[PDB]
Amino acid sequence: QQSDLILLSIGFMLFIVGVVFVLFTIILVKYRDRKTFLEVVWTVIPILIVIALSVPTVQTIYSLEKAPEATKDKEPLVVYATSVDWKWVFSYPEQDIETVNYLNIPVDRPILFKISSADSMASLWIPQLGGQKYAMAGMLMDQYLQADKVGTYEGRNANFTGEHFADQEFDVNAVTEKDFNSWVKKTQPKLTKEKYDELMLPENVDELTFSSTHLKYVDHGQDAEYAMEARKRLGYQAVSPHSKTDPFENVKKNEF
Amino acid sequence: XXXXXXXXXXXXXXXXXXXXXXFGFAFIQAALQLLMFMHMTESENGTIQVGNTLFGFFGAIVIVLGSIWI
Amino acid sequence: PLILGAQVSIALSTIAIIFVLTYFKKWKWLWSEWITTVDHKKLGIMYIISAVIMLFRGGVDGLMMRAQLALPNNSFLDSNHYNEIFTTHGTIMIIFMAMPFLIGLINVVVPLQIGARDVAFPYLNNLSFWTFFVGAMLFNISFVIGGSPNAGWTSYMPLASNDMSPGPGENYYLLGLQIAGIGTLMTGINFMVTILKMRTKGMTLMRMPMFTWTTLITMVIIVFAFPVLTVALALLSFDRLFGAHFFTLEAGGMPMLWANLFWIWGHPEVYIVILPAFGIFSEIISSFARKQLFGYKAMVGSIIAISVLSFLVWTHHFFTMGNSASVNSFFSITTMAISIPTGVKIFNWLFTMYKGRISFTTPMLWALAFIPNFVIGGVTGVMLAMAAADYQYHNTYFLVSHFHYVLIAGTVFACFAGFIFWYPKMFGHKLNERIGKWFFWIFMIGFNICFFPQYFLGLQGMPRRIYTYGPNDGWTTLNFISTVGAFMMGVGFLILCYNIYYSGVGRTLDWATSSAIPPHYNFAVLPEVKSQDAFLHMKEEKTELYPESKFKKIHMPSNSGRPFFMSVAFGLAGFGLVFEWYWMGVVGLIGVLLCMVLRSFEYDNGY
Amino acid sequence: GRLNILGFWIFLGAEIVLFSTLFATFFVLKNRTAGGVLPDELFEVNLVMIMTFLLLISSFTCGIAVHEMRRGSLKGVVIWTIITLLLGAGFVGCEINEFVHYVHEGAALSTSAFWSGFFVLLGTHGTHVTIGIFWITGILIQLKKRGLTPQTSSKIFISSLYWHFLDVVWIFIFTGVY
Ligand code: HEA
Ligand code: HEA
Ligand SMILES: [Cu+2]
Repeated sequence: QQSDLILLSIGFMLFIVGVVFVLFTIILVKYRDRKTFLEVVWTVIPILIVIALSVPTVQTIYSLEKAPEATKDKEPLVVYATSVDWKWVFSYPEQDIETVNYLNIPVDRPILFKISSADSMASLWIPQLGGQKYAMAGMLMDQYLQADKVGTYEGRNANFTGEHFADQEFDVNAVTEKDFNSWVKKTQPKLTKEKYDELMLPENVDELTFSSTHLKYVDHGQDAEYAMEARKRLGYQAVSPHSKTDPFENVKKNEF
Repeated sequence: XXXXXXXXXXXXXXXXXXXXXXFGFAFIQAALQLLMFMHMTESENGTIQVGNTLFGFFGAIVIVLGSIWI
Repeated sequence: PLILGAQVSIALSTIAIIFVLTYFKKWKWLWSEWITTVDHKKLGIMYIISAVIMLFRGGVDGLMMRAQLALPNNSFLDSNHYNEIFTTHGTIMIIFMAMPFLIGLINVVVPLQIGARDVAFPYLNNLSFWTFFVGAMLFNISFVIGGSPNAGWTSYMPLASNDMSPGPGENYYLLGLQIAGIGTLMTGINFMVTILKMRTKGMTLMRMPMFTWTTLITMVIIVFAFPVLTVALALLSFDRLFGAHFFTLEAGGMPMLWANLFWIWGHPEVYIVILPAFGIFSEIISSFARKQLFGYKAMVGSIIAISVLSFLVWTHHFFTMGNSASVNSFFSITTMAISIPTGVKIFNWLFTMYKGRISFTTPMLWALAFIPNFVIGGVTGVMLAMAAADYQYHNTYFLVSHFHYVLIAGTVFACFAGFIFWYPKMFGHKLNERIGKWFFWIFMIGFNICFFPQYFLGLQGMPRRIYTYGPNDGWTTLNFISTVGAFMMGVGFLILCYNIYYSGVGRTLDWATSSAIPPHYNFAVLPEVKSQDAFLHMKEEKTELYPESKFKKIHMPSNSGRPFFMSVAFGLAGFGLVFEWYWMGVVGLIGVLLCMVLRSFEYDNGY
Repeated sequence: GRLNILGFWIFLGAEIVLFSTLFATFFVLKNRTAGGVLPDELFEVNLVMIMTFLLLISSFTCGIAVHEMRRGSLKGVVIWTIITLLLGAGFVGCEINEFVHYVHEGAALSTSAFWSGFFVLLGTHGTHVTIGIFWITGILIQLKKRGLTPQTSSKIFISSLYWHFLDVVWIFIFTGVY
């Protein structure tokens, strides 16, 4: 919510412009019915409206780069964020822990999200945290966040549409550090090697705890070619009319 | 007769271009086409003719250097 | 699948209706004075009458979309349907509606306000229509024959090839716009020479007046922002069909490389949809006001700023994908430097309307409502230019609410303004004024209660391209109010068509014609003009008419049946490569064969 | 007087943005081939290709200036325009055998992402020079029942300058890809 002060302060800046043109039309026109020097002097105000924003916005673009609204200069926590189709993946490199479609974070502790996606380009919005940056298949993008206060932060994806994309809403909860150190593990199942390949299919899933990290598999942030080894190794390529239902060959973990 | 002078000078630019490998090498390429195209633009329909390609190369710098700028 | 089974019968019925009712004998009127006609007046008519057709196709789309989005847990459209409907809706507009509607208003009004006979190449402008029309039938036949694309009007690559999965889906978007890109490119080349070497004596360059200047800027950006789209789809057409890896995820190609090529064409073309919209509104607001466009050294000088500064700002649709920070502030400061050359053009219409008189007619109301509604969307895109705050309201309806206020008020109103204000040009009489006001008010009030709650829908937390919202903090009514206003704009298109069932204070060469429906040769003698506004200086001041015994010969640019057969080859090759035929095309190579044979006929016909 | 010399001239300025888009595509896809074949092409062939085309314009810069403009060599149109027509096949024939020889590791656009741009930045490149041959020989069918004079048969000049626009990016390709 660091840029929210820009939204509220700019909201009144353009609310004036909306009423300025109300005075430039409604005041006259009705009175005026049948029943060279001003333009050059006008070129002093329009930069003043944008240069009053062409500085704090630029002073903010460079602000979101380095250590943002959190730690100042300590506590470097890394969280690798991967996005499959419909489903969201988050792995902790600090301790062999790996969570999907759910995430818990400590308040007032910086979290250096490493963002990437496997099957389609996407971005972890999380509207309460603010800035969201694309997860590009083929590279990892670093992004820093924090949780302002303890609560339930709704989180979502930018939803570059692809059939099952609307239900990408993964609720994230942010609690105190004292509860986190007990919860950094609930109980660090494990990395079943094959269940990771069982995730790249776009369907519906539940919690899936998983108490082991997956970054031991081609980094995933690099070598985004893990889409042929995923959907095709289990024999599946969708179409538009008929004969879908993942073209035969079962083994998965769905809803109900 | 007059066009033979520019054609002979153009061949040296390509030979010197190979010597650069086998800014400093990005301007000799545009200069090779300046002499190539300066013998058939002006005038009559000129200004607009030679001017249309002027801001066209601007987009070429904007598109190329702009794509590399990310 | 159940809904698409009825229209395929209605589509076959409309084709069957043409055979019985219309095709009693058409090789004398349809094939002669139409189809392959050369007169610019008849070509521009076929442009806008297609956009009105696409308005109903895009109309039932836009209505059932928001009808599906009336409230959460609504079961009107499923996933693979709302994905294809909203993609077809956006692509039918801008490309197949706003482009033909604007060029149509350009291919008719511009050549008359300059005094010239036809255009520069009235032969190449003939195929320039069919080159778009075969691209429209291509994108429309994706209805039941194949499958409409479901990747949006942008249609990024990582969700377009194998990750997408429908074969005949993105191919229609690729081959449909690739053909129309050729026709639109020639439309910008024809009018760039038509307005430069075919003006009448006395028509100075700085004053001709201003709408024709916007058309000049419109056709300049087309020349430099359409070859990009010609290869941007050609590269993507190679990825889909011929097995290229320009942006494929598998072979390692850059997935974002297709994004910048589309937006290098995107935002410059985005002004091609607003430049004639500004021009059409420039005359109407200065014709019925009976005043002079006060300001030319800073208004025409401002129309050149956004013409070159449209290619230094296109990187404003990204911001969200992790760029080099400095490059996200370069185009953020520069985007602020584009709302200033555009901002001065709003202060030029209100001081041309003051001091002078005014009379509120139907074309005036479209110009009356164009002033606020375009600004209410413009006072939001300024926020979109702020890259530091663009991360918060990227997508999420607030983006949709901004631009829908910008384009519908800008172009669609100008498409309605030029529709009525220059309707006596097309046929006798005009539209009924009093009941025409009923269409304006209902279409105006429903436009605000449709997208202003979207400003609240988007800021509260409703992303775009979503078929169900869910009970989130009681934000259901804001989505339903947007639907009520959405369906309110639908109420009116019936009135718009009811007004067509019935079948001035000019200041330029509009009503300067010999009579209503001007003839083929248009203007027997060329006007001397020698002033900024011709019609007013040729009415009260002296008279100046078309005196007899001062006439001369004709032009004789008769018709040739090749432009129709030339675009059919493009439409045949396009449809062959789309509908199945993954690796190569059996009939796709014939279309190129027929085109190159006709390209030999291009310089083998003496006339 | 014909305005086709200018109307089909701003079309040449549109192709500047056409090849710049392909140059922007190629220059970003330059550092790829993470899994494939590294580019190693013949050097002498590049100079032979460029020197053949640099001599192609040498026989064409004076092929209409000292042809139709200076004096009047109406009989030389079957000489200067035909000799310059055979040089067009030299670039086509050499690039075809260059692509056929590229089948040996690095064929077409399926091997790597980099070779996709190279075969397309030189693809429509090869197509523009191929259709120009059929355009230069398309006007040569005029010295029969027509045989128009200069300043009237604009088909030669409007097709000559389009043929000249090729060598603009042809050399920019020489510095671009090599
Ligand atoms: C020229 C620009 C333009 C125009 C004119 C319109 C027209 C309309 N649009 Fe659209 N729209 C876009 C530009 C435009 N749109 C773009 C760019 C997209 C995204 C593209 C993509 O990415 O895929 C989009 C998609 C889009 C969205 C966003 C989808 C999402 O994010 O989930 C919304 C929001 O409600 C919308 C609503 C409407 C409405 C109510 C109209 C109204 O104007 C409707 C106009 C209709 C008529 C004038 C005729 C009415 C029809 C009838 C009366 C027939 C009724 C008969 C029966 C029902 C039997 N359309
Ligand atoms: C007609 C086409 C058109 C026009 C003219 C504009 C005009 C502008 N647009 Fe927009 N825009 C689109 C079409 C257009 N846009 C489309 C289609 C999208 C969505 C694409 C997609 O994702 O599918 C989009 C989205 C879009 C984005 C991308 C958001 C994203 O990344 O998702 C941005 C970013 O800067 C933007 C900003 C602007 C600005 C600053 C202007 C300026 O030119 C507006 C100028 C107007 C004003 C500035 C207000 C009037 C001025 C005054 C009253 C003077 C006083 C005001 C000041 C001093 C500020 N709009
Ligand atoms: Cu833009």
